[PDB]
Amino acid sequence: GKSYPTVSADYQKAVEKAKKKLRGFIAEKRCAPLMLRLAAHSAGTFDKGTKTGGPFGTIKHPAELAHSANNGLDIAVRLLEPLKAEFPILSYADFYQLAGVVAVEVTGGPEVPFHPGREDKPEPPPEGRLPDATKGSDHLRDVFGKAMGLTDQDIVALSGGHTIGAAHKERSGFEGPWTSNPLIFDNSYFTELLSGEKEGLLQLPSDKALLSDPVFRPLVDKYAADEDAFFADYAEAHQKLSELGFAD
Amino acid sequence: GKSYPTVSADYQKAVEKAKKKLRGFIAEKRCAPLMLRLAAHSAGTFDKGTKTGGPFGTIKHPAELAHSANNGLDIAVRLLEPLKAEFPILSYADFYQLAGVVAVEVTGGPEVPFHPGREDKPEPPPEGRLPDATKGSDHLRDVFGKAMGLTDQDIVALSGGHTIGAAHKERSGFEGPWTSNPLIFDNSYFTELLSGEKEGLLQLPSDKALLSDPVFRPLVDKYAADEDAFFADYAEAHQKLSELGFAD
Ligand code: HEM
Ligand code: HEM
Ligand code: NA
Ligand code: NA
Ligand code: NA
Ligand code: NA
Repeated sequence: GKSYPTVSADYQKAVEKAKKKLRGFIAEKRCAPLMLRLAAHSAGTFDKGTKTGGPFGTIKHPAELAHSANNGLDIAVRLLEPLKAEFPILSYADFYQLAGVVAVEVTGGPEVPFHPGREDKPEPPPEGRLPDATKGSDHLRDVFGKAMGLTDQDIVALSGGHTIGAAHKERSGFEGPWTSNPLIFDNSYFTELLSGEKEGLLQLPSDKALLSDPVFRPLVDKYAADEDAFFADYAEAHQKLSELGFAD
Repeated sequence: GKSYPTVSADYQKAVEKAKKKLRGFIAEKRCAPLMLRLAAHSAGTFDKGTKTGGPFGTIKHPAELAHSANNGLDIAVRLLEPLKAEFPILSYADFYQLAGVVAVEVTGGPEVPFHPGREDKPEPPPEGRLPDATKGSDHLRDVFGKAMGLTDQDIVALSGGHTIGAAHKERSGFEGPWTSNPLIFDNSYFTELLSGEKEGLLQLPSDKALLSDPVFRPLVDKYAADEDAFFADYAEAHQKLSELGFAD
């Protein structure tokens, strides 16, 4: 359903150069998971019914960063400012989504297709649209389905983003990594979900909800058994997420 | 002059998966410069006149690792063994060259084209073919030109590989990084060469030789002024290096 806008040759040149610089920066700084979280929280405010929110640069606003669910994302925005300044032609919206795509790539994940042209919008969406870690499948469908317009498959695949990174007791309150290799993008999130609670690894109530839902569970099983299938569905879902409200 | 061999679909699938896994591993382990050094020392033993040496997996042999110029590369080989074992179909030769290509990519450098099909050869080349850091332009031409068959342009561009990493007093004896950002691949090696010896940054006699040679100096100037030109020439040179003796 996408009709991507035209951007100038200079814009495309900046996208390509920024992608390279983001690889080096994100790898060196060890901030891939934080950048993926930034991209997801930027995009995840989209409401399809009103066509409000989504990946339009508003997460840079102190007002949006102050949202409870966005604790710690001010670090991500600050980390990217010097590099963003080297690419003044790029929108913040494109830059943050490119950082999310790069975060997945540098940690060994699939290559998520990227299309430039998001415009920075003036007003942050209302607070409270982002997923709630303490709730289950009904709420996941409310957020990803009813608001964002993504599928049940997308929900499970995107939950696999937790294969990189960790929670922090000072941010959400939850604490620790989902996987034994929090800078490696693979299907281990699903493997860990299936094996039960191993010592030192995190499972949110929202992660656990995937195991007991009739639609989500077969997907968990599939991804645990078949990393290639996970990578394919993940790339599809991440692309859709990164493009909510954009190019239709 | 290259006619690349055919490899099976399964081989190509392993190349693509290994490339991803190498990105994640190399980024996490912070070993990009060591892996680039490994790939360069593997390839740099090629002698065009005899068609001996080159990137054919022999650097994995304890006998080749024992070469003075290869101090510390046993670490690189060890680091890669677990991942290599996940891709039994791949030659070590291809795996090490792919690691070098990935090292450049993850640090923000150009995308160096990669072609599979190098076969692992039984016998390491004689010791003493690798570049000597204490010598100058004549010796650089002996090694890169007379032996490897690379151009003067290739010599200067490849010297820019020192934009990542550092020397170690326990390995070569030289000590410290060439650049202020040793995990970032950019044209800073050349910028530093031109500005003089800044505190805490390394310049080998072989680096300094580039500044006073009539052919090498204009290239240093070009790369210092134009990072895009450096990236283009670097990608060309690295590809050629990685393919010495291979596919003609
Ligand atoms: C499915 C609903 C989701 C819930 C309930 C959820 C919740 C959370 C929570 C509570 C944290 C911990 C924040 C902290 O304390 O630092 C977190 C972190 C993270 N989230 Fe999710 N999230 C969801 C979806 C996503 C999606 C769609 C992505 C991207 C594909 C994503 C990527 C990440 C990453 C990479 C981290 C680690 C951040 C770091 O290491 O600093 N999450 N998420
Ligand atoms: C031009 C002739 C060259 C000379 C004289 C030379 C010499 C050296 C020396 C003495 C070291 C330090 C080893 C140590 O003590 O750890 C080193 C490291 C390194 N070399 Fe070169 N080299 C040359 C060419 C190359 C090429 C062609 C490449 C790849 C394009 C390369 C990539 C590297 C890298 C990335 C390191 C850092 C390794 C680390 O951080 O552990 N070098 N080189
Ligand atoms: Na955004
Ligand atoms: Na992981
Ligand atoms: Na090799
Ligand atoms: Na550097």
